[PDB]
Amino acid sequence: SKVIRRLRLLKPHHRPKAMWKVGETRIPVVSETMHGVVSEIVHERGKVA
Amino acid sequence: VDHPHGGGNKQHIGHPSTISKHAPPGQKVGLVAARRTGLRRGSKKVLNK
Amino acid sequence: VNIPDKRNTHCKKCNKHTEHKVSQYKKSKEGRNGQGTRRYRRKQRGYHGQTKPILRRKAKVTKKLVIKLRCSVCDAKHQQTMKRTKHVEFG
Amino acid sequence: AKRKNHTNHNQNRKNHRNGIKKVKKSAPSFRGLNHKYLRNMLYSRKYNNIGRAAYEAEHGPQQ
Amino acid sequence: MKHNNTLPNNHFKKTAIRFKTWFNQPAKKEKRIQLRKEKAEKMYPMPVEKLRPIVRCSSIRYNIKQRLGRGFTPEECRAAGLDYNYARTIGIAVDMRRKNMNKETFDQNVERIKVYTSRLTFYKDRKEAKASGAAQHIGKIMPPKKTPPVVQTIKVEEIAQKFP
RNA sequence: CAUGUGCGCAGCGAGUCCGCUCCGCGGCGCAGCGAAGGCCAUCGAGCUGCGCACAUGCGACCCGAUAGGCAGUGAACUACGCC
RNA sequence: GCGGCGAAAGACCAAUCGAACUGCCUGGUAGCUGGUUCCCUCCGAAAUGUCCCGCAGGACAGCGGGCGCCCCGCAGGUCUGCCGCGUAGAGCAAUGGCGCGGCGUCCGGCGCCGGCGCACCCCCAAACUGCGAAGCGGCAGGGCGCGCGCAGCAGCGUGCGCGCGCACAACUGCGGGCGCCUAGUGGGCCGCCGCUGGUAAGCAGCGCCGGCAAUGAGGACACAACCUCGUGCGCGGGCAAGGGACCCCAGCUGCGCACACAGACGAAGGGCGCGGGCGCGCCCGCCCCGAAAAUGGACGGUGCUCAGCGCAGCCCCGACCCCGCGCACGCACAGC
RNA sequence: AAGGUGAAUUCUGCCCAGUGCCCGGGUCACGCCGGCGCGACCCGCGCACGCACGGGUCAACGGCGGGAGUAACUAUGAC
RNA sequence: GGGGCCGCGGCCCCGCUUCGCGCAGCAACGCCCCCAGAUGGGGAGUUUGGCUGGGGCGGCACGUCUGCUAGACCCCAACGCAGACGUCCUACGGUGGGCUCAGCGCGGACAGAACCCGCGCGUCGAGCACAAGGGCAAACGCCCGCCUCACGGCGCCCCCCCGGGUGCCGGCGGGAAACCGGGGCCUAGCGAUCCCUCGCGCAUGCACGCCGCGUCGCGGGGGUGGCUGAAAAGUUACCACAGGGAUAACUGGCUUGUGGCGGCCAAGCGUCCGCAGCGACGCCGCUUUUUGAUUCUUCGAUGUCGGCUCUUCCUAGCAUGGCGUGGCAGCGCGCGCCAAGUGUUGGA
Ligand SMILES: [Mg+2]
Ligand SMILES: [Mg+2]
Ligand SMILES: [Mg+2]
Ligand SMILES: [Mg+2]
Ligand SMILES: [Mg+2]
Ligand SMILES: [Mg+2]
Ligand SMILES: [Mg+2]
Ligand SMILES: [Mg+2]
Ligand SMILES: [Mg+2]
Ligand SMILES: [Mg+2]
Ligand SMILES: [Mg+2]
Ligand SMILES: [Mg+2]
Ligand SMILES: [Mg+2]
Ligand SMILES: [Mg+2]
Ligand SMILES: [Mg+2]
Ligand SMILES: [Mg+2]
Ligand SMILES: [Mg+2]
Ligand SMILES: [Mg+2]
Ligand SMILES: [Mg+2]
Ligand SMILES: [Mg+2]
Ligand SMILES: [Mg+2]
Ligand SMILES: [Mg+2]
Ligand SMILES: [Mg+2]
Ligand SMILES: [Mg+2]
Ligand SMILES: [Mg+2]
Ligand SMILES: [Mg+2]
Ligand SMILES: [Mg+2]
Ligand SMILES: [Mg+2]
Ligand SMILES: [Mg+2]
Ligand SMILES: [Mg+2]
Ligand SMILES: [Mg+2]
Ligand SMILES: [Mg+2]
Ligand SMILES: [Mg+2]
Ligand SMILES: [Mg+2]
Ligand SMILES: [Mg+2]
Ligand SMILES: [Mg+2]
Ligand SMILES: [Mg+2]
Ligand SMILES: [Mg+2]
Ligand SMILES: [Mg+2]
Ligand SMILES: [Mg+2]
Ligand SMILES: [Mg+2]
Ligand SMILES: [Mg+2]
Ligand SMILES: [Mg+2]
Ligand SMILES: [Mg+2]
Ligand SMILES: [Zn+2]
Repeated sequence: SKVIRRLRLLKPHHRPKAMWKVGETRIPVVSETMHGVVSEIVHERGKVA
Repeated sequence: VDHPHGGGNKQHIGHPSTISKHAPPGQKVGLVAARRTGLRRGSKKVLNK
Repeated sequence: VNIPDKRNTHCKKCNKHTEHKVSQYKKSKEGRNGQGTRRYRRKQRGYHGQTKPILRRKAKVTKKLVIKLRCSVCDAKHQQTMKRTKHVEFG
Repeated sequence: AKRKNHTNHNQNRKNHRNGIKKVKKSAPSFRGLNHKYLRNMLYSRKYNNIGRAAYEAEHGPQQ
Repeated sequence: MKHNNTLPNNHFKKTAIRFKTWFNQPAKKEKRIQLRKEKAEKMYPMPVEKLRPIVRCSSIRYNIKQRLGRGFTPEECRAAGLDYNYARTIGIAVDMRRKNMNKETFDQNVERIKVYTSRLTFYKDRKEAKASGAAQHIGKIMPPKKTPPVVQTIKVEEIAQKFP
């Protein structure tokens, strides 16, 4: 039989595009305490958060 | 040809949809390592053990 | 059937009529290193599947009875084919 | 498919085209003879014109 | 198959079976003769063949006969009085792997070298060689003569003496 | 075409066969039997070629599948996704 | 591309999709279908047996042809003789059924009724037989007689060697035996007689013989099989089957019978219809009723009422048959 | 991410035997080890996943029975 | 799961980092590699018999045996008839001796329909494992004694085998012996090559010895019942191809069971009264408008129901024309005859 759609969606051309991602959201690795200002609260495509 | 559930003359599964976790990919369709099935009706404590 | 344990019959080695102790012949297990056991074993190794037939339509519920005859004089061994039976006792 | 099972039609006509040939004549054979009789007949043929007592006087014990 | 016949052993089941035809066979023969003539003209005084030993054939089917061997052993060349490296410079073939097995094959080949070197005339260089006017030997040097075996005879009164 | 068998023809015949090659003690035959150890005749015309018929392998009297495989090419129609 | 893609239809993926297209393997394999190319001459089948994942196929055997060799007597036959069979018929005598009476120092019930017994009898039998055909089958019709040797067999013979002597065996026909190689065939069908299943069948399945297949020609109106009868190319004769009003070759003489758009599909049952016969009833011929299908129409047609149904006498026509002749071809060649 | 059902409303009963899934604690392969041997060997033992056994689970696959009597006529059968 | 994957420490456990890794972590495990189990229609190949009044389902004249079919040698077909076999038996085998069975009769305490015994008769009606047939009475049955011929080696025949028959040389048993016995009274009760296994071999290790580490020969056995012997589940209405009128699903043809129609007989019904009209029980036909049966034609295709439309034909006559009959007063109705000209509707 043909390949089921579950295996067929595992191929990497079905993943979401990288251009929708605003950036990697990592906690900064800091030696000393870092003081930041929240500059903007933005929306990412797909992400409700 | 499309699916393990892909059936005939009446829309039914036909075999247990709880599949093993050691199943081949292409067989892992439906409830893939189901400890139980059916409506829960209970606390987390009564169902997990 | 019921067979006696003892039977005076002709001994090929004695060339006499001597008493023979009677028991049933049962087939031994197949040895490890017969030429057909070896040839089948070398054929089975690898990715070859089942290279020989396995009979699946059996029909016979009996085997032919074979008696071992052991000479009390010679300690000679010889055999006799009797009829097919389901059951046999000695004595 | 279902067809004819058997006939003997044209078999007698076939069997008489080259005729019913007889048993073909041969040399007389010792096949089927009594063994004690055949053994003794050959002993009589072996010592045919010379007797056995004269034969074993020549060739020693013939057995 | 139908009738009484020997069972067929015809092996043309493979479609990869080739056929080697022999249409070059008369042409290769004239090429082979021409190269042999040109070899003889390249080595004008020197014989076209090496001197090869007489060896006995191997198995029990064939040890009744002798054939022409590959080369002489170095111990045969030494007993004949030659260094085997010198023996190759004159037209003698040398076999390093044949074993000196017995005195009869040894002494026959030692004599075979001695007869050969006695039959040689040397020349100074190539120009002296080509102008010699010496007829060169064509064919195998001292081949073993094939003969029907002569039947030896003894007297009948001597039969019990020789073979009791 | 190869290899057989049968028949016919041909040469020689206890021998026979030029055509691998620069020169077959290579094959078969002159005698078989047995798994073998062993036995060995009371004994027998073959060898080679040519031709036909026939058997078999080969595309195999000619033409014919649906299939199977190996290696490739296409998303200009159309399906979906993205820009 | 055993991949895609699919709001899912196995949809779509270049007019191609339940696995695209191109090239190759590849002239894939086919027990299946189709086709398979000159002439004459000589001969000429099988559709059966056994086995086979065998049933649309094979192999072996049988049958055909070709090639041989060998002189051994040969036969789809009759006669004579001896054995074999268990069918048709016949039989209830045993086995197994069928049925009533009759009989009774039998039993039961109330002289009767019922059982049982016996004897007669009845209807019977593919899986019954005290009998048993027609019909078939086997075998024999040639070597014998005497004598001598041999044997380990035997116990007083039997075989086998050898010699001498005798000798050609019912009828009729006639050359025969054996070997080698190879084809085709292995769906058969029909008739006769004998059957099996089936309500039956242009059904199905057998036996024997003959046919068709592969057999023309004549006659059947036409018509694989029926009848005659075989068949080179002609000529002459004579015929067969079948016919002899006209189609259409060939008919006349006499004796009957029948009237129904009959002859020209038919049953049980009928007919003061006619003709004969026997004792009003039967019998025999012909006729009538029973007797109704769908295109208009079929004794073959025309037609026929002596062209129908019967008979007798003489005759005639009619095949490639038979005979004779001639030629061709084949043969082992005064011929066939 | 994998499935089923297919808005709502009203509901979604019973069944874990079978099969499946899940969970938990006798049998089994090679190697190892051991015996034996001059060696090949041969002979044995130990064992995991699994099976087995025990348990869970049906909005997992699915499944969801008979026979008798019995009331103020009968009929029906609450029983 | 085991092994390989070259690290240190300490008590399989715990640290460690310097290997490795998806790398601030994990950590000498594991990745990885090598063997070995387990699972595995996710996938790959392939298979899924035949006979057959089409095929399927069913059943096996698919191997063997008996009686019949079978038509008087033998042979002889059908999804023909009636059955059977695949086992069973140390006796139910071998043999010797004796005996006579089934059944009937008449006697005999308890004792009865049926206990046991006796006498008389008793052609086989009994028994002989079983299916059937054949066979058999001082036996081929029953009983008892002694036995194990239910044996080895060579043959031969009937002959695919299976099975059986018959010899020879040994070895025996029973019997005084002749004799009999090579399993079962006879006819069924069984199985190739290769492989395995056992017994036996005056076999063998192709450079030579040795080691059962093997190989052979001979004879058994382990088995193919689809029984001359593949190792094998389905589905396809998405289907493909080669074909088949060798073969089904229409028509046609043969047949006519069934369907339809018509006769004959006359028990009986009909107030009386067989026949005004019916008509049982039976019997004889016809038809091809039903359905079967069959498989002859067609499968390189004859478009498969019904209707609509439109034409024609048959008569076994519904109406219309003429009649005969009545259990016909009239009216009507029944029955029958001749005649196929003209008709035979609209609707749920
Ligand atoms: Mg699937
Ligand atoms: Mg489904
Ligand atoms: Mg649904
Ligand atoms: Mg499944
Ligand atoms: Mg492996
Ligand atoms: Mg060829
Ligand atoms: Mg092709
Ligand atoms: Mg394939
Ligand atoms: Mg590809
Ligand atoms: Mg579909
Ligand atoms: Mg398209
Ligand atoms: Mg071709
Ligand atoms: Mg002819
Ligand atoms: Mg046939
Ligand atoms: Mg055909
Ligand atoms: Mg043949
Ligand atoms: Mg009879
Ligand atoms: Mg009779
Ligand atoms: Mg027919
Ligand atoms: Mg004719
Ligand atoms: Mg004709
Ligand atoms: Mg004609
Ligand atoms: Mg005339
Ligand atoms: Mg005229
Ligand atoms: Mg003529
Ligand atoms: Mg829906
Ligand atoms: Mg469960
Ligand atoms: Mg469980
Ligand atoms: Mg799988
Ligand atoms: Mg598959
Ligand atoms: Mg079939
Ligand atoms: Mg008979
Ligand atoms: Mg018995
Ligand atoms: Mg007995
Ligand atoms: Mg009896
Ligand atoms: Mg028997
Ligand atoms: Mg016997
Ligand atoms: Mg078969
Ligand atoms: Mg078979
Ligand atoms: Mg469907
Ligand atoms: Mg047909
Ligand atoms: Mg009818
Ligand atoms: Mg058409
Ligand atoms: Mg048409
Ligand atoms: Zn002994």
